[PDB]
Amino acid sequence: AQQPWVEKYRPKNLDEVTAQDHAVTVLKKTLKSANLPHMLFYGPPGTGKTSTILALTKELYGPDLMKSRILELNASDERGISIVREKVKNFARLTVSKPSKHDLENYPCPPYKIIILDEADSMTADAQSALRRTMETYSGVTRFCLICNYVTRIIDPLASRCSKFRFKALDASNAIDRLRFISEQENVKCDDGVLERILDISAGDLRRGITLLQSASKGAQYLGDGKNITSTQVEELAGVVPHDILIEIVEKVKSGDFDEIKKYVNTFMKSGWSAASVVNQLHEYYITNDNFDTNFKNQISWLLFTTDSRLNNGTNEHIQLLNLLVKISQL
Amino acid sequence: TLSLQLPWVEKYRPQVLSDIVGNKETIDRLQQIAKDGNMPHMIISGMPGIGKTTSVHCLAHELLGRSYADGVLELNASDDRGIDVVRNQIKHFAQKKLHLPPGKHKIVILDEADSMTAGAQQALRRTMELYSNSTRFAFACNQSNKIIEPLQSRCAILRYSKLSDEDVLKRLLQIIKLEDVKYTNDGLEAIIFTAEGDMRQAINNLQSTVAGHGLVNADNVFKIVDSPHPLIVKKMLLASNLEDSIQILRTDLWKKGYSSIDIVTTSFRVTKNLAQVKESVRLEMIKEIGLTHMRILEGVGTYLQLASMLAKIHKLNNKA
Amino acid sequence: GGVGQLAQFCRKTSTPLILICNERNLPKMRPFDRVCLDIQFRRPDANSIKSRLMTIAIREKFKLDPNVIDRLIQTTRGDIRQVINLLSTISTTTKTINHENINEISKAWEKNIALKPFDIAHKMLDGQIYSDIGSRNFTLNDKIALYFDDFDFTPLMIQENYLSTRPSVLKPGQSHLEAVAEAANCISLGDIVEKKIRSSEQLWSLLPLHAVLSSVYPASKVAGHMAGRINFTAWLGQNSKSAKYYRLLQEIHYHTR
Amino acid sequence: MSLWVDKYRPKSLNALSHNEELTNFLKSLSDQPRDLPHLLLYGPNGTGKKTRCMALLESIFGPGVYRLKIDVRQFVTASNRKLELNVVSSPYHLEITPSDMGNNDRIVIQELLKEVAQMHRYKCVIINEANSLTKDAQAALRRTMEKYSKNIRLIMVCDSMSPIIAPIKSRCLLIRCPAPSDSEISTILSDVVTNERIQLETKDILKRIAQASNGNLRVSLLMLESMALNNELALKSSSPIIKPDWIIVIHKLTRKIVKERSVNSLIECRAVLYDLLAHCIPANIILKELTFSLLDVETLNTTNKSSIIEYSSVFDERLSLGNKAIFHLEGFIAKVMCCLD
Amino acid sequence: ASMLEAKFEEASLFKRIIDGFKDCVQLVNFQCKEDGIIAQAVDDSRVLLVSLEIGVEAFQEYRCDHPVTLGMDLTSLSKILRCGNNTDTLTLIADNTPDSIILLFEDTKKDRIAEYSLKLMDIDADFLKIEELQYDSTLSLPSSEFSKIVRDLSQLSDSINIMITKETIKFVADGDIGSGSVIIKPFVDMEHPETSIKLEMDQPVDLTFGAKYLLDIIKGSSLSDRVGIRLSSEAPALFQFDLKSGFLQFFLAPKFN
Amino acid sequence: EKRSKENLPWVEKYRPETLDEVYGQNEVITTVRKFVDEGKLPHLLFYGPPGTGKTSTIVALAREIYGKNYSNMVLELNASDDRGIDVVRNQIKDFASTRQIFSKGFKLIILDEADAMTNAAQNALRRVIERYTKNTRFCVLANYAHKLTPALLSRCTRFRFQPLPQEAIERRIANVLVHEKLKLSPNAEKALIELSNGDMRRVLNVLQSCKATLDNPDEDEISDDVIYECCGAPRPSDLKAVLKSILEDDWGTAHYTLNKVRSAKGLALIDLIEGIVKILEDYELQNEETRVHLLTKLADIEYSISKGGNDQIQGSAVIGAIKASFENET
DNA sequence: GCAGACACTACGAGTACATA
DNA sequence: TTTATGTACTCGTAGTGTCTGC
Ligand SMILES: Nc1ncnc2c1ncn2[C@@H]1O[C@H](COP(=O)(O)OP(=O)(O)OP(O)(O)=S)[C@@H](O)[C@H]1O
Ligand SMILES: Nc1ncnc2c1ncn2[C@@H]1O[C@H](COP(=O)(O)OP(=O)(O)OP(O)(O)=S)[C@@H](O)[C@H]1O
Ligand SMILES: Nc1ncnc2c1ncn2[C@@H]1O[C@H](COP(=O)(O)OP(=O)(O)OP(O)(O)=S)[C@@H](O)[C@H]1O
Ligand SMILES: Nc1ncnc2c1ncn2[C@@H]1O[C@H](COP(=O)(O)OP(=O)(O)O)[C@@H](O)[C@H]1O
Ligand SMILES: [Mg+2]
Ligand SMILES: [Mg+2]
Ligand SMILES: [Mg+2]
Repeated sequence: AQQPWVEKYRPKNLDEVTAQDHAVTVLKKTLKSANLPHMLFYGPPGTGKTSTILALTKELYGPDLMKSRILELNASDERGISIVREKVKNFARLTVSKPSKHDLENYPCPPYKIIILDEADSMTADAQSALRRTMETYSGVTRFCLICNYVTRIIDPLASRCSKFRFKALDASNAIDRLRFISEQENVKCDDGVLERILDISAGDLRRGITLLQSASKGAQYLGDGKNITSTQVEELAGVVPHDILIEIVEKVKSGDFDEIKKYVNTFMKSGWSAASVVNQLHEYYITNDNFDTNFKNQISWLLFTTDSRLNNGTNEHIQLLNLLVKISQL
Repeated sequence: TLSLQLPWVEKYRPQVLSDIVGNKETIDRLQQIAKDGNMPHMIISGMPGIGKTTSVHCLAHELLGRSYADGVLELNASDDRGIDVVRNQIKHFAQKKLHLPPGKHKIVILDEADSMTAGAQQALRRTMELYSNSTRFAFACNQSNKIIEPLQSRCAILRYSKLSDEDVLKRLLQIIKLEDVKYTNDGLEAIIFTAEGDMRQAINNLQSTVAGHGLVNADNVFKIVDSPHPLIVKKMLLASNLEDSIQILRTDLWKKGYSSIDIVTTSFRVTKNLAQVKESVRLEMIKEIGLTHMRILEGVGTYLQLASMLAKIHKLNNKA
Repeated sequence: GGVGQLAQFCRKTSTPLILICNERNLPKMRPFDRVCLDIQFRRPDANSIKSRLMTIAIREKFKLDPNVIDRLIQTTRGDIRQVINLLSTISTTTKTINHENINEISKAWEKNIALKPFDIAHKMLDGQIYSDIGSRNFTLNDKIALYFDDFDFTPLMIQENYLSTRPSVLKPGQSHLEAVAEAANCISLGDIVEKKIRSSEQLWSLLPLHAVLSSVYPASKVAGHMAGRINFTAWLGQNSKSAKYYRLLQEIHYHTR
Repeated sequence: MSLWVDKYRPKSLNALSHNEELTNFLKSLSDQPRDLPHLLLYGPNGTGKKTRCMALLESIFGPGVYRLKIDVRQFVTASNRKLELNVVSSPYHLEITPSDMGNNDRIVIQELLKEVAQMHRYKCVIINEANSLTKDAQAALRRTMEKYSKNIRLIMVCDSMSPIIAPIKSRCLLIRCPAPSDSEISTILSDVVTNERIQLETKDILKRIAQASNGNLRVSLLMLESMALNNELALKSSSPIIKPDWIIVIHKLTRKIVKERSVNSLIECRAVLYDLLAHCIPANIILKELTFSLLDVETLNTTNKSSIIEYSSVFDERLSLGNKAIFHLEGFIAKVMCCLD
Repeated sequence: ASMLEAKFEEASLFKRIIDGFKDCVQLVNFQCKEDGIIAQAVDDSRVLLVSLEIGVEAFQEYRCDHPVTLGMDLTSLSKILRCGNNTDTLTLIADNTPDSIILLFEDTKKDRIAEYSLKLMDIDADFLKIEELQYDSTLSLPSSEFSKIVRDLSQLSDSINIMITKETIKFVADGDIGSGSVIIKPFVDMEHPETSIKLEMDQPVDLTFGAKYLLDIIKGSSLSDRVGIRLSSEAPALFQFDLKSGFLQFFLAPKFN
Repeated sequence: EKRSKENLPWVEKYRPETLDEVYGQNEVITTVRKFVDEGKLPHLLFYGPPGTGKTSTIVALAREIYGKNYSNMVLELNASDDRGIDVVRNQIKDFASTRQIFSKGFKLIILDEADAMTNAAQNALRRVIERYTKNTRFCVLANYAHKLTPALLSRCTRFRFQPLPQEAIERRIANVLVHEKLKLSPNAEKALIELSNGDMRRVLNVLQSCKATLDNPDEDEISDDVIYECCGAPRPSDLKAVLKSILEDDWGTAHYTLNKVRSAKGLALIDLIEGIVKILEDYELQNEETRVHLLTKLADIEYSISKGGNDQIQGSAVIGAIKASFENET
């Protein structure tokens, strides 16, 4: 219990990745062979790209050859054009390490070493342009694995050279087996639909779901009542707005009266909820409703999209929330 | 590996001032300098490929003859023209005592002079002012803006202009008659249109078409070398129907293998160099093209972005 | 440290000493502010140059027309040496100088001198260049080239005096305040463009866009004569004082923590 | 020190008479600290997030977290510029802030977090004002906490959630800190004043301070101390609610905008903005205060209010993507003048 | 134990051999065989080619049953040789197609033992079969004389032109400062056999070479007392430095026109 | 390299070793072959999209002109190698000025991805090219032309590499299937053609990953269904159903249909946006305002998705944009 | 031969440009 | 004058090396 549940239950085998079945099967059938292409993993955060690549490397070489045939770089490490031109080029043009008898007999050691460039979308385009022909020339000796969560930052030539493996988002249906397994292993008392709520709140990631489950389990352990974790405790710990406050917001919006909505927004922001969660709740309330006209739904969908983009830019959420509510109120 | 034949660009490079076509007044002035001998300091500027450095070399050859091996010091960007290791070289060369004909001086061809630093030109200022009796300089730069104003204050400004179609056609016909290749006037006008007054481009396209199809007919010319995409971009931006603009975009640029960033930069250049539409309209067009440019440079390069750019350009152009 | 050594020489010298430069306003000759007896040379009046060229023309056998010297000095911008070079080069092949080819020679030998930031702001805010007639010769490409002379001061110079003029290019039904707001919008856009330019991505191909969005469009709506006079940029001094005040605030924040 | 804001601060969770549910949640985390994940406390400023962080720290290890020292660390960047940023270190934890220049705090984060990770099993790293990070140090942090976690832990404190990128939200546990209720503000101020020696005519003064503070306990304590010093250690029921001079400047600027809508008044607005930016004020808070003071003027219309708030949102988006805030603020004031006129 | 063993009599020999061509070449491709060890390496400009070869007689003990391709890097190799006492006995050790080699810097003959290892470098370029051909001329002059002549002439021009015609060696280098014309008449001396200007003649040659590359050649003059130059109009210049058991050529490419 | 072939990706295994093995660019290949047989070879400039076969063509050309060891006779510089103006002043100058070291021939300089060179480097390269062109030829491979100096563009013969047409991709796929003992249904081949978007590396990568996808590499044929799960691209039927539900059905039905389609096999909103864009471009719209609104709103949505965000809100935005754009038309 | 003298290469800090 | 990387230029310095000399 010296580690959080996120890393304690990190997959150690390729089969342990309970999502992205296509990419995992492709990588396993490649593990049987030696034709490993230059990979490019992308997708939403928490989908399991780093876990997949670490499991693949461990199954390829073994615990002994991690330090010799794996080069991992981050944005924490310096990744200027000089680093790409010298360090990566040198590590690529070096010959592979010498596998031992034990490693060769037990593990399917391939005659190449993998260069893992985590969060590679943060590099400048000049560094990627320098990396292009390094990737192309030494293909027979080294493999490049680019792990970025944004494809568009990666320039066109690298996306052309690298085989692309999209990592699908982990919704309620895909990643319920993992949460059930974690609950069984950790002996976490749970309700019926609590895990579905956890996966619903954790939008397209499993790390957030695991963290929420750990927090709920710790709270239940503190209380010590031996009670199943309800949806209310998880919903509260997740930071999403309760339905009563959302109903009050909708009632204030419907009547108009700019002063009233301004005062209620001031009080609401004093209570301090995350505005992205409020926008998500408003979207799942207004769009799924059937009491609203088509034109209203068009306009409110566009308004919610604009507010979400402006919030994602990293602005002051109070003004954006007030603007969104006032614009909806005048529809 | 057989020794390559010299390309027609270099095989038919002029060796005398008479063969240079275009800018008749400048060439006549250079000829009068040549027979007169009193060469002043000059700076030669213009668009690339219209005959700047070849006139300098021809004048240097004509003014001084057998002394060309050591009476002219030629410098270029390949030589490390810096403030320190190079001021001594020109200082020695100007201070070098060589016996010329009475009306001829040493020539320092500082070819591609727009790439030098400020300090090198600052030293060259007094270097030129001191030994004006012995040595004379010849700057040949594509852009004269990089040259500082003290250097412009003691130089003869010789501005070359882009070649007219008649002069390019005349020298092209000379090249055909020396090479005896079957030609059609439509193909020659296609070469002229593709070159855009750039002579070396015309010679290179002539080479490609001759050695690719034997006949320089217009169909073969357009098969080998494509029409200049600035003209296609200008046609696309000036269309009145949005569907027509989108179709031109797709067919002529997206299906011809043109990067989105190239289309955006060419559109910006065409818009800033366009003059038919109102000034303010060009201002909003430039603003929108720049917004699309920022979107392209930030990572998202897609046909959809160019289509949106064209749609908003039509929104501004059609006045809502 | 050449300028410091020259200044220290100026303080202590036992021989007559003079210096020849071109631009006192540069900060690298700032130490020469009160260590030398300044003598300023200006553009000479056309009469003396006219007489000198008359003597030169009658001495070198080529004919010269008196009304031509005025335009030669005007286009050459008071550069007597370049005028003599022009006379020599023209006399190489066409000894006769008349009023027919005067415009041809003036256009061929026009000097594209760089422009000072205050004069850049004055030319950018002049209402004639954005007029229909004034745009035939001074196209917006010339405006971009004029911006690119000093690309570090023009965005700051435009912003600090685009709201202290009488506008002369107001559209019908549009007030001065509306033009000020619509110019401020594009100034704010140019700020974001500059931030993308001067960042880790370092996209310097975006300079022509910043030129428009920060100088040309904002000055294309508030063009006109000055309400007062063009003032030096104050954002530099305010930013420096703010940076020092931030440093002193951090000092007291860490001391009291 | 003599200041009351830093004289009465609850050291333990037992003294946290602010939020029963949040204190219980923090005690649940502190019950088994062997697997405590990285935290991220968010909420309005002045709530007391740092107080909760220190209380949790001393509940994890024990007393002695509250003893602090200063250790200046020399950090070198591109070229040879020196931006030596001190770190407020201590036994059992380490406190850092991005008070360094934002363009190159990434190196501070990189080498300092790599240095602290060279080895009571973990040392907590509190990062005050985490919302001021420039999306580059956060990229380093993404793998910094993920790779080395059994040896280092982060308590990442920030008053806003928007600038924090998605992966940092993903790998950190989220803890919410609501602002105090007005009754709780009055109770805390009453406890402070009865532990102090200030005489009150009626508790209505505490309620007025609670209303004026707008859920901000820190400025509430500061204003109470200032009033007590000014009222000769005896509060008066008729004492005017003193405002920060910044609020006075914002309100005067709003009045000048509302009354006079000419270009000249915009010139004095620009001068006032230059002074305010010279007075160590972030652009987001000054634009927010200007917008909300403009909307509180009663002579406006609902259409003008809607236009003002929409342009305020647009120009706040511009602030989040700009360098020189003066241009964006001047543009916002110009648009407000255009709409009101 | 290890398959490849090569114990030098002294680390000084290998240090000198490596430093002979360390500067002019970045990547080296050693090819160990039972006949000896060779090293064919090409300059970055692909103008100067180095062909090292060390016979089995220069090793105190040597044994290599299977051919080994040791592609390496001279910068790190020289860095490894930089550390370690020069009197020590080096012993090259490698495995069956390894990722690295082991440098036994055995201090004196006992006590301290070093195990410096350099990771092997994957150079897939095969050895070039440029051994020799029918050379037009074959001269032989002392290394000191050639080094002095090259060093003196490099200061006068950027190109040294070597001309051989009718039993006479002539170096000319025309430049800006001047034009050296150092000439040598062949001779032989029984008193001092080391200094003897040997010569052979088939056809006259006029081949020009760069100055920096010739300086790189003469940096290796410390290895051999004599240097043998062979020239041809249809062959790169050959500079055969004779070693204790092998040699060290320098295939320099002449300029054209 | 290690273990010869069969340990390389299909991208680098099926690299053309001869000018006859380059497909698609018939005109460029024939012109280059005529050039090298007639003995004249001007300064070549290869321009085109990624994956069209530029560096493969020039490597095959250098192999044809020289012997097997083309790398011993060609100074091939790339962006990985440092290419400052000092490099141009020393390495390029020395390689161009000197004579060949292994045989009698003209020096050939290949500058792959030369668009990354600085302006001063290109300025020096201008005179380096023009001075020593007698026995040295420069080849410049550039994906982007705006990064090249116009002086450099005016000096080299321009060859444009068009995106690969259908027949070239079909021929290469047939050769790959013949080599690999693999079978593939024609509808899957058409799906590959549509998925390539003019790139050949994409085709080779998808073939490799789809062969890896199959449980039995032999016997089983690759259908378009396998292509669509392996690449993850939306199926055309799914796009048609989504668009029909958006156009005719109301908000409840359209939102439920889009969510079901996305969650059936993990589709992303991206690739679906421009699938819808292609389908809508396959329509005739009477009013230009529909086109304008569609293009602007969908470009904004695609930009926001590229910057990342909430997928549900972006899907609702897509539905709202399409439904608002197809109501202004009437 | 050891000592000084000598000029050389190598290294580090500072400044200025960045679209025609 | 802040900007914020990467490039190129320039200068200055510190040693490092061989060359003359007593
Ligand atoms: N498919 C999966 N199966 C099992 N656990 C998963 C899966 N995907 C993610 N996880 C969990 O997610 C945590 C780590 O996931 P990561 O691989 O770091 O996500 P990620 O790809 O790194 O996202 P980034 O790097 O922030 S874009 C561990 O707790 C894993 O157990
Ligand atoms: N007026 C002309 N008459 C004949 N040939 C010309 C003329 N102008 C250019 N050329 C040809 O252009 C080629 C070389 O032109 P250059 O003068 O070297 O180009 P340039 O003027 O120097 O432009 P840049 O800036 O150097 S690229 C030769 O093949 C010449 O024959
Ligand atoms: N016309 C073609 N015929 C056959 N294979 C091709 C063709 N074009 C591209 N390829 C394949 O594409 C692979 C990689 O493309 P390359 O030609 O090496 O690079 P490129 O096409 O020049 O793209 P860039 O611009 O260098 S990233 C080659 O190894 C070939 O297998
Ligand atoms: N439970 C509490 N009881 C009394 N005062 C409190 C309590 N919690 C916080 N405070 C007050 O909050 C102040 C510290 O606030 P701080 O943590 O600096 O807010 P922020 O983190 O938003 O800057 C202290 O002066 C302390 O008096
Ligand atoms: Mg990861
Ligand atoms: Mg030229
Ligand atoms: Mg290539």
